[PDB]
Amino acid sequence: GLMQFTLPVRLCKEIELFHFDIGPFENMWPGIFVYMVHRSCGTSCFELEKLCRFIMSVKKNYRRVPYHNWKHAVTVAHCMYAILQNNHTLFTDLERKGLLIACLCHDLDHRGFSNSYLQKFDHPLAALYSTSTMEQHHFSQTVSILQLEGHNIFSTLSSSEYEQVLEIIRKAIIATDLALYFGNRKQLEEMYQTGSLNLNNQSHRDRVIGLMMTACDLCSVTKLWPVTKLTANDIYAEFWAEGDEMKKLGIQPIPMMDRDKKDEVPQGQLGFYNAVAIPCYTTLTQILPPTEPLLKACRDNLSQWEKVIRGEE
Ligand SMILES: Cn1c(=O)n(C)c2cc(NC(=O)CN(c3cccc4ccccc34)S(C)(=O)=O)ccc21
Ligand SMILES: [Mg+2]
Ligand SMILES: [Zn+2]
Repeated sequence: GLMQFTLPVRLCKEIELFHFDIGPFENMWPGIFVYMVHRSCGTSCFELEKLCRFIMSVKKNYRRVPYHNWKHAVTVAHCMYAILQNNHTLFTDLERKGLLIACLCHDLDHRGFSNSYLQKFDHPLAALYSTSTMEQHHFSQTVSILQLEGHNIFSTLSSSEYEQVLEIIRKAIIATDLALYFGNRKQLEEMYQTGSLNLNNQSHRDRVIGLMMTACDLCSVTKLWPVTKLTANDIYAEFWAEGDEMKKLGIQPIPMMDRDKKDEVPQGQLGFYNAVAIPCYTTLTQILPPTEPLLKACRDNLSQWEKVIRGEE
């Protein structure tokens, strides 16, 4: 009950900032996550013993892929931690509990391939789930781990509170399917501009939580340039392997995934920043003004990719 997690001074200060990097020491990431739950939620949200057993079963079920790994899970949870702490009074007790868990679990048992590669491979998961294939799998794995003995971190909630939080987690994890992001942000745009955005409309909250999840999931584009640049190598290492596996099926992959077209990467980044990331953090900053540092950092990194193209690095 009286057992706080405390971090070293540099981490204690830097963890509050959006651009915080969780660092290369794997063994500190569980402590970082717990620290965040305790300040985001309270020392009493979760029985520590159950939380710790949950965190380690979740860690065990992330695979050793270059990008979609345990480190990505904790990075995405940290961004959500920053958004929740800069928007203290906007979110329910259940939402604060559910969203940090949703983020930690959002890519459970990812294999480093897109939904598209499962569909063309004809992977069994693509028969079981026709859309948001990996994301429905991630939620399924979350429910599995919650049902291991000693792993029910929500055991003290009522029957209806438990169903509310598992429903927040399901919507939150489905929303990380970027195919769904485009329409979700367009609707949030229209709603904000016509002035119909109402945070007491559950269907509006759902949409706003969906955009937060896209924002946290993409948060590698909002780090200081050297973090963003080095993470892009991990991302492209998965993409090029997928490209390779497409060619193995007799399918020319999109250039973003073709390792023979590495030259085209910097222009592809611009595309991605302009088509996906900037629109995402723009709309998020309109709905949640204190999340502006994410937009500013995203713009700084767009400018750094422009410099890569212009030969200036
Ligand atoms: C930090 N960071 C970064 O620098 N890049 C390039 C990043 C890409 C993603 N994530 C995807 O690029 C996902 N994909 C998509 C791309 C475009 C439209 C899609 C539309 C629908 C679905 C999927 C789309 S993909 C190629 O097909 O796997 C996440 C983080 C990134
Ligand atoms: Mg995912
Ligand atoms: Zn992810």
